Amino acid sequence: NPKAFPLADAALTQQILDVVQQAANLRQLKKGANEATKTLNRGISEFIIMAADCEPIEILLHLPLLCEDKNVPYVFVPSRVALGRACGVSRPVIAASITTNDASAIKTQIYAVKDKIETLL
Amino acid sequence: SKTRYYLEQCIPEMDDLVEKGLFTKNEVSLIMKKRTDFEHRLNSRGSSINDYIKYINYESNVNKLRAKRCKRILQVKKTNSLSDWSIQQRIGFIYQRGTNKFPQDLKFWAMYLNYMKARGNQTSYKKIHNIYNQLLKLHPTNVDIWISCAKYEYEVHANFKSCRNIFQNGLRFNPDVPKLWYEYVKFELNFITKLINRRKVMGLINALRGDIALTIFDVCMKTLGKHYINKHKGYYAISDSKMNIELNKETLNYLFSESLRYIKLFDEFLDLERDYLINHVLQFWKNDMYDLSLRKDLPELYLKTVMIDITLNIRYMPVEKLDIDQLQLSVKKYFAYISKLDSASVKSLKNEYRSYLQDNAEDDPRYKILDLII
Amino acid sequence: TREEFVSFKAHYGLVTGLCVTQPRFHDKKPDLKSQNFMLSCSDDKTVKLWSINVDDYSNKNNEEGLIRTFDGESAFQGIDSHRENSTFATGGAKIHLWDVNRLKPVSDLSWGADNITSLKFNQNETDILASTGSDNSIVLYDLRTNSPTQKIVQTMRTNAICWNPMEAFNFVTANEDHNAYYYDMRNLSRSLNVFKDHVSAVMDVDFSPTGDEIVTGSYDKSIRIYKTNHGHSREIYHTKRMQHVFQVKYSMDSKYIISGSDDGNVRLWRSKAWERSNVKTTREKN
Amino acid sequence: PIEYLLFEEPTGYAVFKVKLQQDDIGSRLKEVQEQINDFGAFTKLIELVSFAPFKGAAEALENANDISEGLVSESLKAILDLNLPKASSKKKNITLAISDKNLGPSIKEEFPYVDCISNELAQDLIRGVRLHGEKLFKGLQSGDLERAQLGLGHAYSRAKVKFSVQKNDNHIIQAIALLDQLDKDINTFAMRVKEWYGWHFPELAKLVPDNYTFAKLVLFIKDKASLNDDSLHDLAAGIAQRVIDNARISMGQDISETDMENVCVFAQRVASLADYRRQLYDYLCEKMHTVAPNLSELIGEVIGARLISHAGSLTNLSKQAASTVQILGAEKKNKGRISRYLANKCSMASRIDNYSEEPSNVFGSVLKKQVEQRLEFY
Amino acid sequence: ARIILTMGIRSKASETDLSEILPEEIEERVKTAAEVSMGTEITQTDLDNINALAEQIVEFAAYREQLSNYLSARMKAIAPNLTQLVGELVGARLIAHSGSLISLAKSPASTIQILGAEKALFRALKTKHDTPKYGLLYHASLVGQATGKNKGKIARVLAAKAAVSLRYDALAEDRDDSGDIGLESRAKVENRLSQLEGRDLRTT
Amino acid sequence: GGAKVVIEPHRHAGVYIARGKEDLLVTKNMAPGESVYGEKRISVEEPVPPTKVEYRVWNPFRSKLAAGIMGGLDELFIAPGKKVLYLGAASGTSVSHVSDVVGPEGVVYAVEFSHRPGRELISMAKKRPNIIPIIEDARHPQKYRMLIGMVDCVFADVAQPDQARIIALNSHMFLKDQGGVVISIKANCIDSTVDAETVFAREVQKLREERIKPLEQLTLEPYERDHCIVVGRYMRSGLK
Amino acid sequence: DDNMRREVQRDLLLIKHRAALDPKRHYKKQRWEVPERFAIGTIIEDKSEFYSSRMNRKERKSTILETLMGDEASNKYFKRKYNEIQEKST
RNA sequence: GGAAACUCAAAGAGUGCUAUGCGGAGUGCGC
Repeated sequence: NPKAFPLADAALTQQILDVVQQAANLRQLKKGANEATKTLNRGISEFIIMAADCEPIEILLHLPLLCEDKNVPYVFVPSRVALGRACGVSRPVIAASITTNDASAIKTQIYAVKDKIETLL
Repeated sequence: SKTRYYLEQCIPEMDDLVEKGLFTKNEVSLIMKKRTDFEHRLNSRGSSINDYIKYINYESNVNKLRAKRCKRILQVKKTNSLSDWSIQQRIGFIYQRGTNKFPQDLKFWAMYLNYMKARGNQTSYKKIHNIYNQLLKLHPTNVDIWISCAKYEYEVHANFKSCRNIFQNGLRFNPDVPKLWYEYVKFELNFITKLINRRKVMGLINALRGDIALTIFDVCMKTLGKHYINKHKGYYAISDSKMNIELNKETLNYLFSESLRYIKLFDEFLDLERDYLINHVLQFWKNDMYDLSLRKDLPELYLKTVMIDITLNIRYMPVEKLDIDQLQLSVKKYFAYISKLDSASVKSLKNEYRSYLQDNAEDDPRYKILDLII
Repeated sequence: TREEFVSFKAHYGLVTGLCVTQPRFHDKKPDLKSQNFMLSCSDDKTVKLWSINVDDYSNKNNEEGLIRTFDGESAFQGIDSHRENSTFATGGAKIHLWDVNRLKPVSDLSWGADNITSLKFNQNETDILASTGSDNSIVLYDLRTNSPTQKIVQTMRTNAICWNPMEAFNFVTANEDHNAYYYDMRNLSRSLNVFKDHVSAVMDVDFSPTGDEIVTGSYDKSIRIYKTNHGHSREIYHTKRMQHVFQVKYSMDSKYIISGSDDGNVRLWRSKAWERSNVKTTREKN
Repeated sequence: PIEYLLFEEPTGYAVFKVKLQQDDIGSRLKEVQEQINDFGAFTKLIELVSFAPFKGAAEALENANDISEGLVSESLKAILDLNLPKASSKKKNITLAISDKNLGPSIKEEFPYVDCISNELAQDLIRGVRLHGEKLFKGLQSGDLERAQLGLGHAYSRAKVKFSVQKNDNHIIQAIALLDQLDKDINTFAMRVKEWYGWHFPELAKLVPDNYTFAKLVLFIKDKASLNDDSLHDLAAGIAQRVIDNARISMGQDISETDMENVCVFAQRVASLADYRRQLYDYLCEKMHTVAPNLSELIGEVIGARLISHAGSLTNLSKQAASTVQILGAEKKNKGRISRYLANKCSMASRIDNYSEEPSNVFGSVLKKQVEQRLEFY
Repeated sequence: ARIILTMGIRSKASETDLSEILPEEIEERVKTAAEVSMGTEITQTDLDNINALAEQIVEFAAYREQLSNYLSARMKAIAPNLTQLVGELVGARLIAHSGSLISLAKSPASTIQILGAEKALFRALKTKHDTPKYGLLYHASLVGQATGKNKGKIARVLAAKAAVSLRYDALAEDRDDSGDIGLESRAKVENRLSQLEGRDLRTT
Repeated sequence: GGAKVVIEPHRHAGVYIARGKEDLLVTKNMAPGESVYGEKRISVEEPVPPTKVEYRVWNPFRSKLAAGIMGGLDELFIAPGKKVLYLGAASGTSVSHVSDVVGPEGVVYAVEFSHRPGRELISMAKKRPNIIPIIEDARHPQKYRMLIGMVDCVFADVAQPDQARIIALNSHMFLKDQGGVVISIKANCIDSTVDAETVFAREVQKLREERIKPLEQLTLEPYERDHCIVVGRYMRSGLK
Repeated sequence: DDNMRREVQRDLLLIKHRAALDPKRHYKKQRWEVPERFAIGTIIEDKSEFYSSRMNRKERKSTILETLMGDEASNKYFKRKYNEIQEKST
């Protein structure tokens, strides 16, 4: 239970990273820690992803205290450069958030991912 | 209205008490009048223990007047009627009603107890044990309950088995108060000298030293330290250097003040190995609980411990010729302590000087040893 | 709370008898406080002794149903249990006595070739029991001598027996002529009371546990409660939805009347229909 | 068959005997569920027979922990074996009515002669006695239940969450909101000492302008009688010599010497206040070096305390996003983009030294090196 | 401030207090609140910092009380007949609203009746409404002792006698620093007050 | 953000309307001189020496009870006399407003399971007296029966799909008879498969089989999608 | 009461007449008779709220009537509508 | 014609309130 607790295993990591990639290509993903907490207190955030190898860890560990307050699920993944490549962007991101949108084409995949991570927690 | 039920419960005793010639109806109607008023004030609303007290007082006074007119008119001690037990049994009934309605005040509880003790010529510890049981259950924390119960059934019944049981029960319910631990040790030495002098009586006409007091003293000090350190730092164990060290030394201060009280009213017992048990007390106080009171801090406590270590052998009288024989240990201890202490050297020197000044042809060699000590 | 602990699909055909048991196995302390055992005989030639995980105590923290089955060659109609030593008895084509430790009938008990429509043990002198056969007959059995011991034949068929809890040698037969019969046992030639006021066949009956007020439920859509020493209805209970009420029993505190009908429902009633079931201040009680 | 029940209160344990049994079949009836709301008909069911309060509040928190984990504690053991009668072999097993099936087996193991009931009937009269509450005891307690469970609630919450005792910005926010206010009012009081002593020295105010040295020498020279030395005047400080000459050449001055001692006490009162300042300032320099060391190393103690005060608290500052670390006055184009760089760097530093449970300084140092290498374009 | 200065940590509260600080039925409240206290703990450093602020508050209170005694002695030196009449606090408040002592010596007694209720007076002029009757002078002891609207009447007569005594010890050059005619006017307004409290408009 | 707004008592006691150009909803603060959450406070001056007392604006987009209030509930049970058991108290978002609409006399036992909102909740709770923080899981009211006594309304902002068992166990243990029950139901967190008022019908039926008689429901639609405030009362005796 | 009712006797009437104070709102219909108990009061601003909805120091008109007097575009709308009302009513 | 009370009379509702059940022994059995 160290600090970044709901850390996904390999298969769930890979399916949340591929739904991250198609969300980023659909322009439904907002990336980075402060854009993540900005959309978190805007209220449009379906679930958030945080890379648990950042330098150091607290820079995104501020985000659970907002997200579990506002009742959105949150996952950790093991690698910033994996999240950066999956966001489709050149630098390593550490935090990412799926904006809620009913005009999405990825809605059922989003909901299946959400159900798996909520059963993870 | 159940007041009518009580008021005509009390009719047959006054019926027989009138038909035999001690009262007349013209005054039993008066005592019935005042009894009616008392019963109404009793089982009315918003009543009080003072109403119960005045009812008890009035019924005891009419009981005494009943006995007075019994020995005056009939010239007998009793008339073997219904009345003679009835009036005190309804006094006890009033007491029972008042304890059930108002179990708060130990004053009314205590005078219920005292009346049942004074009736205790006739009545029973079968009756006493029940009211002590329910009083004990309603007040587990109050220590005078356990102490008065132990005093009663040890200074009338002298049942040491039940006294050990209720003292262990009282310490089980609150191992926090010093007074109950203190009087447990007091009862322990009381019956230990009782059976030492009892076997002395057996030895005249024809092992069991203070190890029990030692064991309960040791668990007393451990439990008392735990409960003082838990009385302080109320909800959260404070974690720093100086407040932690100050709380440990404050516990050690209060605990060893309590063991000093144990010593200074332990020496009232003369019919046992008082010096050996005080030596055991100082030996248990020697090794410390995370403080090291002797060489480290609490140096004033270390000084008083050293002076107690000397005076435990130096316990003597004005007729001190055996002290002139055995004060070599005192001089050896004072030398071996002056060779250790730095400014407590001066403190212990002045203290042994004042103690020898309390100790002081037989005064001539005593004057020689006084010049030796000075 | 008025709901079941558990339910089961017990047998294929009808269930014809069931009772409750405090069994004693010779290989177990039978824990009669964390779980609770009933048993039932039925139409498909089987008797089944059944556990129930009951939740009334909290001594513990699992073995729900069918701890053992008995098998008979003919059908079964009735059950009751000797309330000591775990020996129960069944009415079928012939009455069998068996305990819960062995899968064979320990005794045949019948007079001759006639089925046994119901039976009931005693509440005290527990070795004695009664039964009713479709010979329109009452047969008493004693299990000390292991034998039937007397039989009377009446006019119409006796539906159901129930013994007395207090008198211990008086029982009540409910038969199909429209009246119940408070019989003695020691003198079986005069049915020492006849409770009369019904209009159809009286299906069962039991006593109140206080022993002086009995309850009959009948084939007309109405139960009624009798005093013992009158012989006419103290009170009639009926409702529009109950129909053909078959099994009425009396709860063990003499306050409630459980009426299981034919339309499915089982209902609660008060016995004294005007009283209420709260504690009362002594002015109300007086 | 419910003979006793055990009710666990914030002040201590209570054990009630059951005089009359509640009805078992009609327990869902209106007239039975209203008698546990009538008090004068609930006391016909339940008599209080024992009540052992907790000795200390530490033992209150300990018993609350042991009940919440379902364990038996020693005070509970004491009250149970005092009150419950020992039974025979298996006939008439005595019966408690407790409130949970997890406390069931533990006291069953501690007392094999005791049986525990927690059904609807047990929870029914449990919630009856919880509803009526302190009216049952008729004053036989030392404690009020609502304030007692207030204290017990904050204690139990704090011990469950491991809330720290030092990691606390509530010192720092009111410490800085204290010292800026007292800097203001010692400026006010030093100006009042200046205008008061102008009636005795109208000339000294222009020559010695400093407030603290001014008041400290006003405490020194009471009346215009210096006249001889310069040593102590320079020790309070040449300018001393000019003030010494102007004490006898100024003479635009009254005396009021018989009650100038209140000005002498007042100036040293300003001295004691201004010396309480800078030691409070040393205190919060240490407190920002201990609580938010990355903030103290990156931005300094004054801007750090102003930041967490102006935000409201440390956790609120941390959970603020990097753009809403806007402020007025502090964070000292070419200044604008470096202000934004310093802003999100100190928000990141705030996240670090908040959510780290016992923070270090090395990340504050590397943030300082990052922002200085960033502004070194100029 | 005295109870934190005595106490410090609430852990110590079960064994050290004395009931000169506060009455004894509140000390048991203090100890019981110490053991049921929902507060955190602190260190000796911030404990001594707030202890220093506690003694700072105590010292400033003691300084305020000695300043009030200073004000009493100095106004008894300045305008002794005035403070013999009215009171030192209200006299000082009148001089504070005045400016200088001669600057309110050159005033009609009407103004000294209304030298505190300024905006109420001016707004009750502005709208055609009814004026106040006390000014600042309401906090004087004599108009406090009067009860009704005769307290407004005694506010008028105390303004008049205050103007008399005020300009006496203002423009005097050799007055005895004794408050003699101030005391005389005090006896005059006092017997005036009793002979108007004898009045009651309701019949007997 | 600096203009002047009049106050007015609402229908429910304790809560106030602040009518200006637009008209806010507001409550009377317990802890003056502070804003816990980030809301705006309107400060009024009562004229004796004059007092300065402040009123915290209740945000209906951030607290479902304020959504239900200005969506219009016929009655609450959060009166300024009562005691309130707040199941699922996340933060000082809504519990502060429920606290200071209860007032200085009555208690709000707020419960919470998660630890980070719990510790900022107790840091909120040190500043107003009348709330009691609980850091226990709501599924086991046995492990905090020690410290809450006979609350006379329950609010439930718990968002996990065993809501009916949660509110049933807690109301059986601590809610007094004829007491208030206010539920916020979130259909996407109960079950996303079937539609919103189908799950509202399921939860209403589970309430009235747990003999909480439901009097009233509200959809709160212009503020949040697919929630429902259900107000009922614990009947416990004579559901009919 | 009727001692501060002079200062606040206008603003409650215009809050009653909010329906036509600005031609972009259409507040929903209620009568709003003047209540028996009320209190004026000003907002104070969140300390993180800055640059966004805080009114400045010299911009804080100390009455809602003065704040409404402030913007001359609103007063221009008042002027043009009252002028067309006057010419259509004469 | 409107307004003071310890003016009284009559109803109603709420809060409380507890509303509130031969004997010492000894002698053999009752686990």
